[PDB]
Amino acid sequence: SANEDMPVEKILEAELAVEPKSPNDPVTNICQAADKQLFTLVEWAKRIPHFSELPLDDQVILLRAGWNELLIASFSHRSIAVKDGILLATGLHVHRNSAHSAGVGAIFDRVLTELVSKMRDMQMDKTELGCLRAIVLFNPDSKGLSNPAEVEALREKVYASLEAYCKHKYPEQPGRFAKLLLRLPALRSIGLKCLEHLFFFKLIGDTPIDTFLMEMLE
Amino acid sequence: SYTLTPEVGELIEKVRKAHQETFPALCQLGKYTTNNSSEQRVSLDIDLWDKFSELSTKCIIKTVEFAKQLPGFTTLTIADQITLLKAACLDILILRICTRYTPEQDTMTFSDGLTLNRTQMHNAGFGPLTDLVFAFANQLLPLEMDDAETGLLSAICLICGDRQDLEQPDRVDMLQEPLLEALKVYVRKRRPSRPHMFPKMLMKITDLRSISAKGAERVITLKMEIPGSMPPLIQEMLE
Amino acid sequence: KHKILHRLLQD
Ligand SMILES: CCCOc1cc2c(cc1\C(C)=C/C=C/C(C)=C/C(=O)O)C(C)(C)CCC2(C)C
Ligand SMILES: CC1=C(/C=C/C(C)=C/C=C/C(C)=C/C(=O)O)C(C)(C)CCC1
Repeated sequence: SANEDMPVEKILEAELAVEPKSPNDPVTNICQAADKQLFTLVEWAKRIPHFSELPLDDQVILLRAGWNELLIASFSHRSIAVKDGILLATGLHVHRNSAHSAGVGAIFDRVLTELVSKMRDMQMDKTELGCLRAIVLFNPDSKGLSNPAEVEALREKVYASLEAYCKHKYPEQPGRFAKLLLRLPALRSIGLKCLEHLFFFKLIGDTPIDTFLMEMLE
Repeated sequence: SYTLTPEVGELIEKVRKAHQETFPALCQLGKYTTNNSSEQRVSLDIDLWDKFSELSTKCIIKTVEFAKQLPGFTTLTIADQITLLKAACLDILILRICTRYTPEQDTMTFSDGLTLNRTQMHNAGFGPLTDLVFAFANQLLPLEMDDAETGLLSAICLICGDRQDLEQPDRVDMLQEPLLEALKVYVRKRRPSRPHMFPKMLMKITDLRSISAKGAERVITLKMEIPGSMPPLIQEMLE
Repeated sequence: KHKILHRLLQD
């Protein structure tokens, strides 16, 4: 069947298997929590049906392409019951006014209003979140993919399972499947801006921490 | 099965009528091109920018005409109607122009029939976005979208409760629901063997938004490059 | 502002 091709039960296990259990500035805390969840992200991808069956090079590419949106989606949903803030995988909180002081209030507000709040106001469950992250994972448009065709197929499998799950658990809401998919735009947009911030972090090849000059004299 | 409810069917027809009447199809159009600046890429060609800025102003006027015919839109507050149009303007213009793409000659055709190649498109004002827009237009063809689907998709982008500075977002959400439903059943009533066309078609909005976001920035760089100012309507819309 | 826009919307 549709669910027997990409079971929402399996995906839920992947989501739960990666769920974890304030001195420095907000940004450094976010980076601290980000690094932690990067260690686990691979183990999550493997727990996603049919992911390990892909070429190792395509797995790398997919993870390289969506690691940011994947993580943002997680802590966003994790921060449902929190008011004007987010809960980090480290257990630490980052409140709205804190983010602003660190100079990232604009994008942090987008996350609160466009991700966290929307997730809360529709009562998105872990399973639906797992499917959305799985959809983001199987991104056929990724540059360098050897076989974009199989990836498109995996995503479309997740489409069917999710839609089937919604009809199954929310019969009174015919357009829940679409209401969920319409969260991806914001996630994609927020993800990009997020990367714009850490542009200098990505492209690095000089000498950080000013160790250049320290040696230039001795 | 995919039976078409009269209530849905009527909605679908309103939207198609709205799109057709405010945006002629590529085929039902006599075409014409020019000679100037079709050779090499350039920062900006004034003659072309002028012609292109005029057509843009007119298509924005048409875009509003398209919006006003949509169920419930007129019954929104003026502030909300204006907030929606300004937010979705580029989304709709890009989606529209991308349905005027002829692969063989690698050209885009405007509403006056003017047909420009990729290079002229770049010199007209698109510039850095030229390759993104043409790529997107190429990603659309496999969808074999008709006037109704192109219309619904446009209305869905327009009627978005997820816009900042709205005063009645929930009411905008309710307005979008039927549009999303009508699209789902219509897309599949035409391609019963492939149900995945609905989500795939819907997900093209994600990509559209990103190209549109780049568009807002291009308006800023153009405002710097161009001699005069932006046409008043463009300015009211994207600034 | 939106002078023109208001005109188009008031029709
Ligand atoms: C990686 C180095 C920059 O990573 C980020 C930086 C930022 C953000 C996200 C990330 C990412 C990509 C992931 C965060 C993951 C977390 C925090 C997971 C968790 O705790 O479970 C948001 C919060 C969107 C805005 C503020 C800044 C710009 C600081
Ligand atoms: C508005 C505008 C831009 C986008 C142009 C588009 C996408 C409009 C499409 C026109 C049509 C489709 C007219 C017609 O049908 O005749 C760019 C980004 C260059 C910045 C300058 C002003």
